[PDB]
Amino acid sequence: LRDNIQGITKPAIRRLARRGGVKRISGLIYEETRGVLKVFLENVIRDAVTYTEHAKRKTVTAMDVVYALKRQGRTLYGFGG
Amino acid sequence: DNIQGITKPAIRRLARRGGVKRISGLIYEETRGVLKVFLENVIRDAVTYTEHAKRKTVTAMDVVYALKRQGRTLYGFGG
Amino acid sequence: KESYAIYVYKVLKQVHPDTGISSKAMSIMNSFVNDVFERIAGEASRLAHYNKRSTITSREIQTAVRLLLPGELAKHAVSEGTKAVTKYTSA
Amino acid sequence: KTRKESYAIYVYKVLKQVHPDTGISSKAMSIMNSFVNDVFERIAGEASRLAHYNKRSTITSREIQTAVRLLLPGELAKHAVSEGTKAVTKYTSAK
Amino acid sequence: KTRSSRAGLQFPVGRVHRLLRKGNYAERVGAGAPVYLAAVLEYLTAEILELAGNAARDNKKTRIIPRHLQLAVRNDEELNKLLGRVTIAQGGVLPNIQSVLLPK
Amino acid sequence: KTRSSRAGLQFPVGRVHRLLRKGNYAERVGAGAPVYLAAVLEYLTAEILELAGNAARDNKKTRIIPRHLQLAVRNDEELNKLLGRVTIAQGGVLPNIQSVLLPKKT
Amino acid sequence: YRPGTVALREIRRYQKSTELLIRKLPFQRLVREIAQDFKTDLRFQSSAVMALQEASEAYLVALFEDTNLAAIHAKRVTIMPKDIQLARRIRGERA
Amino acid sequence: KKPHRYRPGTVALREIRRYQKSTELLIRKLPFQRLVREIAQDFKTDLRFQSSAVMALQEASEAYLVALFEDTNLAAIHAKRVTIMPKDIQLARRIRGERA
DNA sequence: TGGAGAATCCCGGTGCCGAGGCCGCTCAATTGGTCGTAGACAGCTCTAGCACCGCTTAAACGCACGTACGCGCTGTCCCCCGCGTTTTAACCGCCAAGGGGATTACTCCCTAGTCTCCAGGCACGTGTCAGATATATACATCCTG
DNA sequence: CAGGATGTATATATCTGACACGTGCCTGGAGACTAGGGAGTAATCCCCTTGGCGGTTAAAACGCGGGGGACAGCGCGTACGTGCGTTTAAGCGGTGCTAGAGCTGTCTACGACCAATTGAGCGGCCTCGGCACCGGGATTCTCCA
Repeated sequence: LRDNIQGITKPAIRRLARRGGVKRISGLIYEETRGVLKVFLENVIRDAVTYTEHAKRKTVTAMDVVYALKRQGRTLYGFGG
Repeated sequence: DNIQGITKPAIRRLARRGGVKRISGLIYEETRGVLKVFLENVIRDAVTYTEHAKRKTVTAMDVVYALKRQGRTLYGFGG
Repeated sequence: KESYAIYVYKVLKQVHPDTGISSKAMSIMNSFVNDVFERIAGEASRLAHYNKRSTITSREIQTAVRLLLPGELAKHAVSEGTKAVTKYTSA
Repeated sequence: KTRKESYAIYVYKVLKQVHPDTGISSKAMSIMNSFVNDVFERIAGEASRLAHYNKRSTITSREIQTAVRLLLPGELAKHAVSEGTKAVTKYTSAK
Repeated sequence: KTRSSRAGLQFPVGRVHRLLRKGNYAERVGAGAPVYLAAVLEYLTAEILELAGNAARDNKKTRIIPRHLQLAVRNDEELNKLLGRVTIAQGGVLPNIQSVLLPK
Repeated sequence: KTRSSRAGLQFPVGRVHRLLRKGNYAERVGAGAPVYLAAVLEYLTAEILELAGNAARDNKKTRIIPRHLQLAVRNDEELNKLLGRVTIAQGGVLPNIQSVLLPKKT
Repeated sequence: YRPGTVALREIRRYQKSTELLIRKLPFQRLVREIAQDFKTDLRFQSSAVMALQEASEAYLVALFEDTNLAAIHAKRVTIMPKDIQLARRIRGERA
Repeated sequence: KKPHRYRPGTVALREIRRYQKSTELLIRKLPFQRLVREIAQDFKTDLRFQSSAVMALQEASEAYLVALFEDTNLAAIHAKRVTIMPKDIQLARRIRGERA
């Protein structure tokens, strides 16, 4: 179909690493970083879809996602209410 | 004084199990320090577990739940 | 003062009928089964608490084992459990 | 129609208590709301855990100050048990 | 009158009581437990809000933004110790640059 | 009759039922929830002594030491991902040496 | 051509900022096309997809900061994906 | 030479194989007992200990140290080295979340 | 060294929409009473922890030396950084439509709770054989040749 | 390549105490029975999610040139490593003991259950000013001659 994961771009990755505080970045880290973000999205989104499916819902509200990052202890604030 | 009782050949044996050939001379005392920090945290949770239920001794159950609180849960001693 | 000795012992006799188990390994086994018990029951309790459904039943614990175990073992355990509950509701 | 239960105006009162010239935001109000019931969940669940250790159905002030021993750093925890004992003595001294 | 005024508190003894009642953490409760819970949440909210007010007042700000509470938590050691595994929404990142990457 | 025999399972459904009743998870418990509990735990321990019996079989012993438990958990990738944060008592560490650790040129 | 200092200049530009870094519509199409696997014709909410945004940003800058310290231990200012491999090994995601 | 002398590294390989083979006790347990009693009366005196308790903390410390030492070892190979430095274990403690 | 310019900080006006504040209604909070049931405490039982004592003995301790690995230096090459033009596609504001979340209303099932009977599960006793230990032998390494 | 030289896998002789089986007494497990509210199911309505197009314009893609970092190699210093003799106190056996954890029993007060009572609290709607945004000047520092 399409590329989608290549929809995010390399200057976005330089911004993200620039918040982390680097100077020099290799050009081959991008595909591997995209794969890391893909499998992190797998590990949250699977809990998200079964949490949606449990309560007769086909629409993901914010609160079960707060529970999804709560599940592996990476809890997020400002959306649980 | 007795923190130094955890001896240098024991750290060598621990390194041989962990997977190391070559060790540095400055390793062992700071390893004893960070190990001491680990038993500091574990022993604080164990002593407040002991003191909460009115006993003046520490069994194995409460230190298992102390490591459960710390996320380092251990089998073979109940719980 | 109860334990999980003889159910797991005859489970071992059913799977591997010609082996034994020491007391330390049985303590490992007992601590394992009660550990996964309180983990899966705490997730079931959270699942009941979350969507104001104050009754715990088969669909909620099915979702709880969807969350707990990873994929392949999750589908295998879920399928075996629903065939067990279908056998129970038939009997 | 239904009652969206929150903790907003109460820490608005404590905010006007401590700093009389500062405002709040709704987004900041959401981190405050999520933070306070998150600490409520851990403190009450761990109090339940200590209730189940001692095989008692009765829960009180003492396992919750034991939970302040557990899930808090030390000096903040001993300030917290001082505050909790002060508040509960002010309550229990009310004739 | 009410139990908040009887305990000299702002956090609700009655609502914290009712939440912990139907949150079925235990079968029965004493009287001092919701008072204690209201006290400790009052202290933690007051401490974090005091640090947020300080972080607002050195940045000449009067409306509290998530950047200010991120400054409140991440620049204080026991708040790092207790708020360790969280994510702060729209809060930025603590500035920390290694001296190796600094020029000359 | 027993609900374990009625469901064809092995763990006691009534014991699981009252332990989950008095472990205050909820004040209402459904019918098939302890049946589902017993089924999933018996499946899990079936794999555990499956791998433990195999590890004892390739170690020419018939009594299982927790070393066989350790090679049971740490060799299955899915089960290691599940329970890998749990320390197994007197389990030891697997033989794992890197290729740049042993001497070269044979 | 002005070398080097513009990197630290945008370091200081991005460490004070609070805005979002991944552009949101590629991420929106990404979560649509990965949620097409689990359950088709599935629906979302805006607050939920910003929650995935915030979680992904926090995890990724934690990863990049640990990568920076791996590179400093490597006596390099250039980051290389074996530092990513070490940082994922540290969290136990690999082993 | 006339006396046999094994070259260094080979007997290190022998010890890592010999110690990954077995599950025998590693840290000597009565100095550990003196250590926990030292910490115990450092906090609050006249405290007693159980044997199963003291082997529980001993085995927990064994597990924490072998995991930390394997991680700092692989960090030392990552630093293009075969020796562990203290800065390797500083990176291990910082990166694993135990320090910051 | 001196000077050009590129961004950052500060400075001023403004306009807005986000926060403050007041208001009316109602649902949870509170006042009061009861009854029983875990909790508090005391008295007894007894287990498990505590603690000296010697003896053989594995294991820690200490030192020599040497080697091969840690670490600084240097040189080279090409990999990203940084700039600029062209291209890309995303923001926002707008308008349409409907699927599905959220709430209400009814009914019945099944699960809480008591009572009663009973058998499986657990404390206790046991005799025995898998596995720990022992010593002689093949074998699979490594080191100088 | 290659020979000898040692640590280690294997092999049976033997011994012991944990491991699994047997007994029965007993407290949960199950059958029977009642009842009531939690939730299944259905119907209504309305937020709110998705789709989509066009002007604007900020941001991405690609090319080019170079200089600084990544890496290969090298050379020299000493740090543990290996192996010997040396010194230490762990470890098993054995026993006295005493201190506090656990079981039993009984009174009691306090907290769940129920009804009734009402204002704290929470959505709804109005108002203003703090701060983001547009625009412009003062201030730093960085790199070139």
